[PDB]
Amino acid sequence: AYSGRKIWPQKHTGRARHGDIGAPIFVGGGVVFGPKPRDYSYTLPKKVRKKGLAMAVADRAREGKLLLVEAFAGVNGKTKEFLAWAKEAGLDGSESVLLVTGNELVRRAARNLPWVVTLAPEGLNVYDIVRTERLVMDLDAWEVFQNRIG
Amino acid sequence: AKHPVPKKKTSKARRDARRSHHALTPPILVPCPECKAMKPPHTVCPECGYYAGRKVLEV
Amino acid sequence: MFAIVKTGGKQYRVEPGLKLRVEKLDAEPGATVELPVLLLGGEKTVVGTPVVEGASVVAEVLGHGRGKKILVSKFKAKVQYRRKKGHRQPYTELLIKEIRG
Amino acid sequence: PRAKTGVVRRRKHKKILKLAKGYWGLRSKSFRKARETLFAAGNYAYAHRKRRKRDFRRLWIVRINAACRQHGLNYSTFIHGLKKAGIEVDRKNLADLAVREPQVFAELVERAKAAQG
Amino acid sequence: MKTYVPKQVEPRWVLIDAEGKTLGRLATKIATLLRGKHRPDWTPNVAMGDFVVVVNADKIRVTGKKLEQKIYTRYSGYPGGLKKIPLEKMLATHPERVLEHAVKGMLPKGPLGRRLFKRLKVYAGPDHPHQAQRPEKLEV
Amino acid sequence: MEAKAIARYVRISPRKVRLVVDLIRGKSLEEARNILRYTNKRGAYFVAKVLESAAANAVNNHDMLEDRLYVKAAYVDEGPALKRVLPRARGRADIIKKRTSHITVILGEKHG
RNA sequence: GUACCGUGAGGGAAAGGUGAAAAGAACCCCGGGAGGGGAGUGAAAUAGAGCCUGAAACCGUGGGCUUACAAGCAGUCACGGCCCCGCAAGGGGUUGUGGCGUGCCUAUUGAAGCAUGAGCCGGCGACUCACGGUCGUGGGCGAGCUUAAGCCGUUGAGGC
RNA sequence: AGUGAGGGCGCGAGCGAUAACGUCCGCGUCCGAGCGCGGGAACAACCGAGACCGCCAGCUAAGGCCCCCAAGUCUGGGCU
RNA sequence: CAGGCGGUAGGGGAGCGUUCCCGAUGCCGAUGAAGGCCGACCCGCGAGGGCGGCUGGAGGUAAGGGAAGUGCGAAUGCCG
Ligand SMILES: [Mg+2]
Ligand SMILES: [Mg+2]
Ligand SMILES: [Mg+2]
Ligand SMILES: [Mg+2]
Ligand SMILES: [Mg+2]
Ligand SMILES: [Mg+2]
Ligand SMILES: [Mg+2]
Ligand SMILES: [Mg+2]
Ligand SMILES: [Mg+2]
Ligand SMILES: [Mg+2]
Ligand SMILES: [Mg+2]
Ligand SMILES: [Mg+2]
Ligand SMILES: [Mg+2]
Ligand SMILES: [Mg+2]
Ligand SMILES: [Mg+2]
Ligand SMILES: [Mg+2]
Ligand SMILES: [Mg+2]
Ligand SMILES: [Mg+2]
Ligand SMILES: [Mg+2]
Ligand SMILES: [Mg+2]
Ligand SMILES: [Mg+2]
Ligand SMILES: [Mg+2]
Ligand SMILES: [Mg+2]
Ligand SMILES: [Mg+2]
Ligand SMILES: [Mg+2]
Ligand SMILES: [Mg+2]
Ligand SMILES: [Mg+2]
Ligand SMILES: [Mg+2]
Ligand SMILES: [Mg+2]
Ligand SMILES: [Mg+2]
Ligand SMILES: [Mg+2]
Ligand SMILES: [Mg+2]
Ligand SMILES: [Mg+2]
Ligand SMILES: [Mg+2]
Ligand SMILES: [Mg+2]
Ligand SMILES: [Mg+2]
Ligand SMILES: [Mg+2]
Ligand SMILES: [Mg+2]
Ligand SMILES: [Mg+2]
Ligand SMILES: [Mg+2]
Ligand SMILES: [Mg+2]
Ligand SMILES: [Mg+2]
Ligand SMILES: [Mg+2]
Ligand SMILES: [Mg+2]
Ligand SMILES: [Mg+2]
Ligand SMILES: [Mg+2]
Ligand SMILES: [Mg+2]
Ligand SMILES: [Mg+2]
Ligand SMILES: [Mg+2]
Ligand SMILES: [Mg+2]
Ligand SMILES: [Mg+2]
Ligand SMILES: [Mg+2]
Ligand SMILES: [Mg+2]
Ligand SMILES: [Mg+2]
Ligand SMILES: [Mg+2]
Ligand SMILES: [Mg+2]
Ligand SMILES: [Mg+2]
Ligand SMILES: [Mg+2]
Ligand SMILES: [Mg+2]
Ligand SMILES: [Mg+2]
Ligand SMILES: [Mg+2]
Ligand SMILES: [Mg+2]
Ligand SMILES: [Mg+2]
Ligand SMILES: [Mg+2]
Ligand SMILES: [Mg+2]
Ligand SMILES: [Mg+2]
Ligand SMILES: [Mg+2]
Ligand SMILES: [Mg+2]
Ligand SMILES: [Mg+2]
Ligand SMILES: [Mg+2]
Ligand SMILES: [Mg+2]
Ligand SMILES: [Mg+2]
Ligand SMILES: [Mg+2]
Ligand SMILES: [Mg+2]
Ligand SMILES: [Mg+2]
Ligand SMILES: [Mg+2]
Ligand SMILES: [Mg+2]
Ligand SMILES: [Mg+2]
Ligand SMILES: [Mg+2]
Ligand SMILES: [Mg+2]
Ligand SMILES: [Mg+2]
Ligand SMILES: [Mg+2]
Ligand SMILES: [Mg+2]
Ligand SMILES: [Mg+2]
Ligand SMILES: [Mg+2]
Ligand SMILES: [Mg+2]
Ligand SMILES: [Mg+2]
Ligand SMILES: [Mg+2]
Ligand SMILES: [Mg+2]
Ligand SMILES: [Mg+2]
Ligand SMILES: [Mg+2]
Ligand SMILES: [Mg+2]
Ligand SMILES: [Mg+2]
Ligand SMILES: [Mg+2]
Ligand SMILES: [Mg+2]
Ligand SMILES: [Mg+2]
Ligand SMILES: [Mg+2]
Ligand SMILES: [Mg+2]
Ligand SMILES: [Mg+2]
Ligand SMILES: [Mg+2]
Ligand SMILES: [Mg+2]
Ligand SMILES: [Mg+2]
Ligand SMILES: [Mg+2]
Ligand SMILES: [Mg+2]
Ligand SMILES: [Mg+2]
Ligand SMILES: [Mg+2]
Ligand SMILES: [Mg+2]
Ligand SMILES: [Mg+2]
Ligand SMILES: [Mg+2]
Ligand SMILES: [Mg+2]
Ligand SMILES: [Mg+2]
Ligand SMILES: [Mg+2]
Ligand SMILES: [Mg+2]
Ligand SMILES: [Mg+2]
Ligand SMILES: [Mg+2]
Ligand SMILES: [Mg+2]
Ligand SMILES: [Mg+2]
Ligand SMILES: [Mg+2]
Ligand SMILES: [Mg+2]
Ligand SMILES: [Mg+2]
Ligand SMILES: [Mg+2]
Ligand SMILES: [Mg+2]
Ligand SMILES: [Mg+2]
Ligand SMILES: [Mg+2]
Ligand SMILES: [Mg+2]
Ligand SMILES: [Mg+2]
Ligand SMILES: [Mg+2]
Ligand SMILES: [Mg+2]
Ligand SMILES: [Mg+2]
Ligand SMILES: [Mg+2]
Ligand SMILES: [Mg+2]
Ligand SMILES: [Mg+2]
Ligand SMILES: [Mg+2]
Ligand SMILES: [Mg+2]
Ligand SMILES: [Mg+2]
Ligand SMILES: [Mg+2]
Ligand SMILES: [Mg+2]
Ligand SMILES: [Mg+2]
Ligand SMILES: [Mg+2]
Ligand SMILES: [Mg+2]
Ligand SMILES: [Mg+2]
Ligand SMILES: [Mg+2]
Ligand SMILES: [Mg+2]
Ligand SMILES: [Mg+2]
Ligand SMILES: [Mg+2]
Ligand SMILES: [Mg+2]
Ligand SMILES: [Mg+2]
Ligand SMILES: [Mg+2]
Ligand SMILES: [Mg+2]
Ligand SMILES: [Mg+2]
Ligand SMILES: [Mg+2]
Ligand SMILES: [Mg+2]
Ligand SMILES: [Mg+2]
Ligand SMILES: [Mg+2]
Ligand SMILES: [Mg+2]
Ligand SMILES: [Mg+2]
Ligand SMILES: [Mg+2]
Ligand SMILES: [Mg+2]
Ligand SMILES: [Mg+2]
Ligand SMILES: [Mg+2]
Ligand SMILES: [Mg+2]
Ligand SMILES: [Mg+2]
Ligand SMILES: [Mg+2]
Ligand SMILES: [Mg+2]
Ligand SMILES: [Mg+2]
Ligand SMILES: [Mg+2]
Ligand SMILES: [Mg+2]
Ligand SMILES: [Mg+2]
Ligand SMILES: [Mg+2]
Ligand SMILES: [Mg+2]
Ligand SMILES: [Mg+2]
Ligand SMILES: [Mg+2]
Ligand SMILES: [Mg+2]
Ligand SMILES: [Mg+2]
Ligand SMILES: [Zn+2]
Repeated sequence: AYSGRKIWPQKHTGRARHGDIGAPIFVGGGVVFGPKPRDYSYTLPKKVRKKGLAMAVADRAREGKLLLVEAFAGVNGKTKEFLAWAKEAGLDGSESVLLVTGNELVRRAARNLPWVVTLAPEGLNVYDIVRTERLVMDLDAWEVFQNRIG
Repeated sequence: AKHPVPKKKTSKARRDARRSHHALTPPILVPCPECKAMKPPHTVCPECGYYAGRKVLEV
Repeated sequence: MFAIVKTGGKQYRVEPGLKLRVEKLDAEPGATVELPVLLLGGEKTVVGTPVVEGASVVAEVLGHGRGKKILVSKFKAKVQYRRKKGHRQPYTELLIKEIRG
Repeated sequence: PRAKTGVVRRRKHKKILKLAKGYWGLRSKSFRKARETLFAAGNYAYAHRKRRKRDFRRLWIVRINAACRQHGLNYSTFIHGLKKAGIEVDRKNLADLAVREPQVFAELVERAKAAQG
Repeated sequence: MKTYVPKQVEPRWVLIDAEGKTLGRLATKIATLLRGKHRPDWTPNVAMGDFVVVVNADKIRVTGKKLEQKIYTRYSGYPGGLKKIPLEKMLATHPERVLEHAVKGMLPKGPLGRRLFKRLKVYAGPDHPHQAQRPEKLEV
Repeated sequence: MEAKAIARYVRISPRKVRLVVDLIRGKSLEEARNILRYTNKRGAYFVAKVLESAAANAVNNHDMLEDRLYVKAAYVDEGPALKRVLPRARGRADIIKKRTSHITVILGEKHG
């Protein structure tokens, strides 16, 4: 916001030479190489993206921490309903779970658990799978995954 | 005249050194023969107003 | 009795019972090692040429250790050259047991 | 994200003023005069560690000489006789002997004498 | 094993007769004594030299035309203040100085050297007043 | 046991007061009163007020007896300076510092 | 967009923080007041309003060592003395004498330089980012590799 | 990448006055960047020698060995 | 085992520390966070990192990675 005036003459002042007080050398002056808005995004090879997504499910397969279910029985919408069902699938919540399913109601039920991460099938991504101990998927969602890759 | 000027800041040592003589002397004092109050010698006592036995001025 | 011995490329006058710090040896602490004698003084006076044949000083290694840190610093002017090195010289502590010879 | 100077520059500065304790006037109070002084100090040490060695050899030599001339011969030939007679006792020890063990030094004198003529 | 360092020690007074000795070659030794470097426990940062008493200094000897030609100077701080004195004249007036001066310039400069210089006791003529310390007559 | 008094933000320059304070340090309360009575300085006034305020605190607050009081400790510390503009020739302006002091007196008993 | 500066157009600051709660210190004491000393409040007043933390330059008070025949980039190596911490041996502080000793930066063929810059301290202070190139490199696919805008989805999900 | 002000000394030439801490080339060297260490009183470039760090150990170099100041007031033989 | 390790411009390599992000709905924290002040202690070649005493009073941020307004002593610098 400062003026452009040379605050005092170039010579014979006995002071040091200066220009505007917007010079980065002044307090309150401008910034030399400060940040300006930016796009940190870039276009990672589609083949890579897929290949790692398959590769993520693989890591979880080998560990054994992948479980396919054809449907979640008791869950009509409420969290306690999921907690009931989860108990039976042996999801005692001693480890983190990515829950991938198209079922609107089921994601609603598991959602507020602090050990569960909800996801649509279209939303499968390799970050979310890695940062969770367990993978659990609809057969109806497994279909989507198998389809993505290939 | 071409404006003489200190070539170097004076050191704390050298500053205080100069002031080795700046110290004050305690007032010299004597007791009044009359009221025995302290006072400077050769002056008329401010406490009782006496000097040389006589009452000089009234306190 | 005293002995002039030689270890770690330096020479020292010892008596039995002398605590001596010397250049680092291989002995396990508690091991006893023999040191070459260059001269025997006191009652006898035996003078090595350079080493006294039969003699030896039996010493026991108390332990090893690093000396205090000598901070070695270098600085050349008008040339932007500085270096800091932290030297801790290793050693060996010996108790002088006896003087054979 | 802005990474302001913060604590760092003080910590560097305090670190060095710590070293410069004892120094005279600003050399112990000003960081910039502390540093400068320290530069010197470091170099004096390095060079003086080397000198310390020479200095003691000189001291020892001066003493061994004094002790020598009591027996009527200079350090010059004493060392020589001590060499040609295969003695390896160094000067740090020669000098300690010259003082603490006269009778032994005195012997080493006779040996040196013997083995040069 | 550290170098021996002597504890404070009784001095050793000594007597020199300067008659006939060569000025320079005498003082070279008086300095040696003064400094202490004949004692095998010698130590450079302490005064442990001898006390030297010298007599008949007025009868020191010099080679060459040094009597007339050697010239002792000293400044005065004032302009034209340089005084120059031939040896002849100094011997004539303060013969003690000649040796005094010769030895001084052979002692270390600084505090210790100035202290060692005080242990020199030079007199012209055969008599010295330090009968009290009974100085051991030296020969060289 | 000791009794303290502090006059602070006193509008006088420390070097000047400190000159007076040095007169009474270590002195008895009676010499001190006498000394300040006749010390030809402006600071005498202020040091005196503190010295008297201490003596009061000594007896009225701390059970100490007036006949045994002495100036055990005393000092002057620089307070924040009133800065002031002094115009000089040719347009120049200077800053005058009108300085201030924190005068502290500490009295003890002693029975010798 | 104020104070202030400027005829004017115009220029253009500095200044945030007691405490959970004002419970913001009645009353006594010294004092003309200011300010303090008791008291009282609070977990804390070394949170007392000039109020969180409270570094450094700078200024004092007290103590240890030291200094008035020694001349010095202020240090360093050694020895010795005193004071202190230590069972011991060891160490901290200080410095008497001895040894050695031409600040830092920059600019330079060359600087202790009588060439430059710096009173001192604290904080701000200089090789970035975008797009396009050229090499190297970690990977993906390979006679192929790859999408752009945009559309769908999400609302730190990706796909098309 | 940086460099494209070099400098001193020895030697060979030009210029100069068979002047210059002069100037310009050529061969070498060192300083530059080794103002780190020993010597030459002091002294970039002369003599010695290329400093990773430690040692209260040893040998040498140049230069030295009467005192300041480490080592011969060494030994023959001359001269001044 | 053998050899190398002076160094300005400059090239290369390996690290230390600052702010922020993931790790985190976690773990440390009034039995005391950050910051401050000491230290003759420990680790590190060093930049540093710990431990102990005092202060302070509400925050902090692991291993492993990511991103930069990232390190000051000099600009007759700027502000105080
Ligand atoms: Mg504006
Ligand atoms: Mg314009
Ligand atoms: Mg301005
Ligand atoms: Mg200007
Ligand atoms: Mg001016
Ligand atoms: Mg100017
Ligand atoms: Mg200026
Ligand atoms: Mg400017
Ligand atoms: Mg501003
Ligand atoms: Mg940017
Ligand atoms: Mg961008
Ligand atoms: Mg691209
Ligand atoms: Mg897109
Ligand atoms: Mg839903
Ligand atoms: Mg959740
Ligand atoms: Mg989680
Ligand atoms: Mg969801
Ligand atoms: Mg989610
Ligand atoms: Mg998610
Ligand atoms: Mg002072
Ligand atoms: Mg006076
Ligand atoms: Mg009377
Ligand atoms: Mg009166
Ligand atoms: Mg014995
Ligand atoms: Mg030991
Ligand atoms: Mg055996
Ligand atoms: Mg140790
Ligand atoms: Mg240690
Ligand atoms: Mg150099
Ligand atoms: Mg190193
Ligand atoms: Mg910065
Ligand atoms: Mg000191
Ligand atoms: Mg060394
Ligand atoms: Mg030497
Ligand atoms: Mg050597
Ligand atoms: Mg022979
Ligand atoms: Mg003696
Ligand atoms: Mg005798
Ligand atoms: Mg006669
Ligand atoms: Mg005249
Ligand atoms: Mg003249
Ligand atoms: Mg005369
Ligand atoms: Mg001299
Ligand atoms: Mg005398
Ligand atoms: Mg006589
Ligand atoms: Mg006589
Ligand atoms: Mg007489
Ligand atoms: Mg006697
Ligand atoms: Mg005083
Ligand atoms: Mg009175
Ligand atoms: Mg005026
Ligand atoms: Mg002014
Ligand atoms: Mg002023
Ligand atoms: Mg204005
Ligand atoms: Mg409030
Ligand atoms: Mg509040
Ligand atoms: Mg009150
Ligand atoms: Mg009143
Ligand atoms: Mg009034
Ligand atoms: Mg209270
Ligand atoms: Mg209270
Ligand atoms: Mg509390
Ligand atoms: Mg408190
Ligand atoms: Mg208020
Ligand atoms: Mg309020
Ligand atoms: Mg206020
Ligand atoms: Mg007020
Ligand atoms: Mg304040
Ligand atoms: Mg404060
Ligand atoms: Mg006291
Ligand atoms: Mg004091
Ligand atoms: Mg004197
Ligand atoms: Mg010294
Ligand atoms: Mg001593
Ligand atoms: Mg004492
Ligand atoms: Mg004491
Ligand atoms: Mg202590
Ligand atoms: Mg203890
Ligand atoms: Mg003890
Ligand atoms: Mg001790
Ligand atoms: Mg000590
Ligand atoms: Mg000193
Ligand atoms: Mg000491
Ligand atoms: Mg000296
Ligand atoms: Mg020079
Ligand atoms: Mg500069
Ligand atoms: Mg020069
Ligand atoms: Mg200058
Ligand atoms: Mg000049
Ligand atoms: Mg000039
Ligand atoms: Mg210029
Ligand atoms: Mg400046
Ligand atoms: Mg400045
Ligand atoms: Mg200037
Ligand atoms: Mg100024
Ligand atoms: Mg920057
Ligand atoms: Mg660049
Ligand atoms: Mg770049
Ligand atoms: Mg940058
Ligand atoms: Mg690019
Ligand atoms: Mg190419
Ligand atoms: Mg590439
Ligand atoms: Mg490829
Ligand atoms: Mg594009
Ligand atoms: Mg939506
Ligand atoms: Mg959308
Ligand atoms: Mg978001
Ligand atoms: Mg969000
Ligand atoms: Mg998209
Ligand atoms: Mg180029
Ligand atoms: Mg090129
Ligand atoms: Mg060009
Ligand atoms: Mg040039
Ligand atoms: Mg060249
Ligand atoms: Mg050349
Ligand atoms: Mg020449
Ligand atoms: Mg020539
Ligand atoms: Mg010619
Ligand atoms: Mg000619
Ligand atoms: Mg010629
Ligand atoms: Mg000529
Ligand atoms: Mg001519
Ligand atoms: Mg020429
Ligand atoms: Mg020529
Ligand atoms: Mg050449
Ligand atoms: Mg050189
Ligand atoms: Mg070279
Ligand atoms: Mg230089
Ligand atoms: Mg040299
Ligand atoms: Mg030299
Ligand atoms: Mg010369
Ligand atoms: Mg020079
Ligand atoms: Mg030259
Ligand atoms: Mg030189
Ligand atoms: Mg050079
Ligand atoms: Mg030479
Ligand atoms: Mg030659
Ligand atoms: Mg050899
Ligand atoms: Mg040799
Ligand atoms: Mg040769
Ligand atoms: Mg030779
Ligand atoms: Mg000579
Ligand atoms: Mg010498
Ligand atoms: Mg000698
Ligand atoms: Mg590293
Ligand atoms: Mg988090
Ligand atoms: Mg958190
Ligand atoms: Mg939460
Ligand atoms: Mg954790
Ligand atoms: Mg609490
Ligand atoms: Mg705890
Ligand atoms: Mg605490
Ligand atoms: Mg402190
Ligand atoms: Mg500790
Ligand atoms: Mg260490
Ligand atoms: Mg860490
Ligand atoms: Mg650690
Ligand atoms: Mg606390
Ligand atoms: Mg803390
Ligand atoms: Mg709070
Ligand atoms: Mg982290
Ligand atoms: Mg943690
Ligand atoms: Mg990490
Ligand atoms: Mg990390
Ligand atoms: Mg990561
Ligand atoms: Mg990190
Ligand atoms: Mg910045
Ligand atoms: Mg700077
Ligand atoms: Mg500046
Ligand atoms: Mg200026
Ligand atoms: Mg300013
Ligand atoms: Mg200014
Ligand atoms: Mg400010
Ligand atoms: Mg300023
Ligand atoms: Zn009266």
